[PDB]
Amino acid sequence: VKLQESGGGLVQPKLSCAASGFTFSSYTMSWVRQTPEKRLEWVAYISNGGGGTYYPDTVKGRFTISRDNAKNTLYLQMNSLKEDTAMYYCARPSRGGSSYWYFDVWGAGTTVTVSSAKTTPPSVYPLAPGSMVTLGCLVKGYFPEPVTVTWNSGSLSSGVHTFPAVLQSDLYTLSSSVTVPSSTWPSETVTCNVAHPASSTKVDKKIVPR
Amino acid sequence: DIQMTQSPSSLSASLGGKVTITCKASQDINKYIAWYQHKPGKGPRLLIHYTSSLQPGIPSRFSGSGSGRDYSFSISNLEPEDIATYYCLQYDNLYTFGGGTKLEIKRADAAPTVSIFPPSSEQLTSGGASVVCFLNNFYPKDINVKWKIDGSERQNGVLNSWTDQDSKDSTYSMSSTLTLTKDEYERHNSYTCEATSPIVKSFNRN
Repeated sequence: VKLQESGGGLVQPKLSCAASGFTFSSYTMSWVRQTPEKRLEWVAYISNGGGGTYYPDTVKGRFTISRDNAKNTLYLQMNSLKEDTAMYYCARPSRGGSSYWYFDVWGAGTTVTVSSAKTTPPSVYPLAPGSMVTLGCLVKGYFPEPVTVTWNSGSLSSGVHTFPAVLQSDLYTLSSSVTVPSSTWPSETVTCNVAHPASSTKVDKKIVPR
Repeated sequence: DIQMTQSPSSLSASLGGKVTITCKASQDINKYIAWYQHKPGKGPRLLIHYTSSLQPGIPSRFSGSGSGRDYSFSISNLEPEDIATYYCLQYDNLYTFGGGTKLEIKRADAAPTVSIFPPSSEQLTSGGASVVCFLNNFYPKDINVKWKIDGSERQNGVLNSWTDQDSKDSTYSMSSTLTLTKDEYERHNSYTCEATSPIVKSFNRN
């Protein structure tokens, strides 16, 4: 049982959710969003038969929830966006029927950015130093959020610190550090992997000494 | 639209202690309340439904209680893994999440591990010069970085970023970036970040 969502992206002032593993026609559906603040918010509700739809006041009129039971998919159409910038989840209630049930399955989430700025890929710079060693790489001048940083495709997982992006308008900068035993670097190869989906850019940068 | 008042928005507690969050609804919600835990990078995780019904797999240290308008959620024998954000959700009639409650766990003071990094060659040939300082695995979160170029304090061009509390360490990490042009970078030799008796790390453009 999974919910797979489809973007999503950047817009200056329609999402889909594909369901499998359960009987979609028997459950209601909802959209939830997570603000850049740590705040969770219910955004739309649809019933089993798509005849019921409800929205909160902070979004009513601009959003329209819909479903296609034939293809086990849910949709959300968003218009006149503003501080609607958030990550959007499709959530499924824990039980069948048109009664309201707490959510028990969540999609991975797709981000929606509403800004009067334009997509910029990051410039990715390696941080090599001039017991254990700390390395880093700097992800500079991109827009919008988010970016994914990993080390050795994800295999270095302990001792990794990825710092929250800071907007020195109108661009984000982020940095990431990894700590490894002495000699495993530079003997082995350490590469930071960065992905910026809103610009379809992906860099791998090896950390070279000196 | 039913309104949920979660409180407090943020909590600090000792290891092994107990903590308690309350949600207050704008009408009777008839025990149709749930509690979720959210960890950065993970989808929301359900802890309690129908006020006090624990989920399978949820430790008995989590508990809920309440009726009508007043509800409470508690975590006892606090563990480092319990560092997250917690939300209530009424589903009596439609849905309303509470405001959220970030939880931090106290611990013994820790000095940061500091490292300084010169600008990379790629950035230099493109006209820029960012010097990066990491202050890793320290406690508590209040710390200060001072940048010195050739022995003199430099204040313009610094951007700072803290991580959230570590779920296994209870420490914090912080990153400080000094950005100069490549032009002003090449006119000086010694670069220093001091973390506040301070901890100093430097390099010289040889």
